[PDB]
Amino acid sequence: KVFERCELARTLKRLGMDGYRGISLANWMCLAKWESGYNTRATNYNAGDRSTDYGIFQINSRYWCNDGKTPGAVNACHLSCSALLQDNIADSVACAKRVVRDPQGIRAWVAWRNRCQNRDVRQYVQGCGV
Repeated sequence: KVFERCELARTLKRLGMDGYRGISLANWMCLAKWESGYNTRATNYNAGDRSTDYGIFQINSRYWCNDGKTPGAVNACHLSCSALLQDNIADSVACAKRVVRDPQGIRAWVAWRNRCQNRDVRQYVQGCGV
């Protein structure tokens, strides 16, 4: 499923993402926007280390979900990577929360650092009623 902007903002808010571990909804929106274009079935294979990024937040298989084909990988979210490709984003949200409970927080995603960090991200939630 490819979410429309405000549709996703409310979906994320309903899932408890607004201010989760101090991360505003606008930050999660900027993350999803730049990671997958709000596309839940997005996948990206990383030929360099044999891992794959899954879902709307492009969560990596080396540490977060199990896809069975990533060498020496772990599954901190205790989910099959398939769970991160559903139209329903509850599992991708549960896992994204797990990611940020670690030291780096939202900084875990390099795309967040490149396109969201120290930027004006208000524009992502404007008019969405969140």
